[PDB]
Amino acid sequence: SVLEQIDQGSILKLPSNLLFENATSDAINQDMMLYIERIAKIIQKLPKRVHINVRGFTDDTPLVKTRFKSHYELAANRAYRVMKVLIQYGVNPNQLSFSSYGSTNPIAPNDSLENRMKNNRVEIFFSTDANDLSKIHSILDNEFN
Amino acid sequence: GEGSVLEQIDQGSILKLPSNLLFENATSDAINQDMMLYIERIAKIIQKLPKRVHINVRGFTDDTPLVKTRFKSHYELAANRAYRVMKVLIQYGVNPNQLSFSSYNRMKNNRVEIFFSTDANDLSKIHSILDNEFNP
Repeated sequence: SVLEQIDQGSILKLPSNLLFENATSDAINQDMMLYIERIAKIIQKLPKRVHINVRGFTDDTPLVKTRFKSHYELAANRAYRVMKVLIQYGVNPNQLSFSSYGSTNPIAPNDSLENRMKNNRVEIFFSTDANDLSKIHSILDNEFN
Repeated sequence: GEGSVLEQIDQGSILKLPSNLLFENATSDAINQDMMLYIERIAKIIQKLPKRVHINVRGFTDDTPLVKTRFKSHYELAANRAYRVMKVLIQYGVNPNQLSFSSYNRMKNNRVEIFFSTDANDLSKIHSILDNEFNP
């Protein structure tokens, strides 16, 4: 459950085991509710303008023992589900959204369970829709360019 | 088409102004009739913009070591020329509190670059906050 930063936002990386019973279903676990709740309470502590996008990923594991037809479908539902819980716990739907990246964005080699839980992680990306820099470039455009 | 273009980068807009059009002789930092109106032109935009914008007037120079004048090395010259530019805008409107100057085919190296930006720190604060309630 590492936290990573990039120039455009903060990323909260959570493996499959911390949210679901397995990496190939949208079915959640026991400790789920308490952990998501913790993250929900934290989110609640951010500016009311910060956007929170819940992105889901999957390994490249063949879909058999499950019901889904794409790793995109699988990712969408898991992300959807985590987005719903965040809400059930108080986060504002207006600030939320969910996503799916399928299987083509791994974190590492799917050689060891641990790493495979990473590739089926949920990612909570935080950010905003800053447009000043763009607001400025535009103004200057019309006047000078 | 009377001045220089607007360049844009992820962190702000750039307005490159060749000194060979701003300043009398390359070895100098004296403004002029041709450049005043355009510095006045620029000054109005800075005024129209949301005061949370800042303006850094930054100076650039070639290699030509022209020591014949008072100025010593390249830095002094930029510093000097970036300052003169950053001052005309003050007498033309732009409130002294948004202006900041600095010093860094050669006609494409001798300019006074106007950098439009802000100090947007929201992503920072977001990470500030998340870093706490998580990691060991």
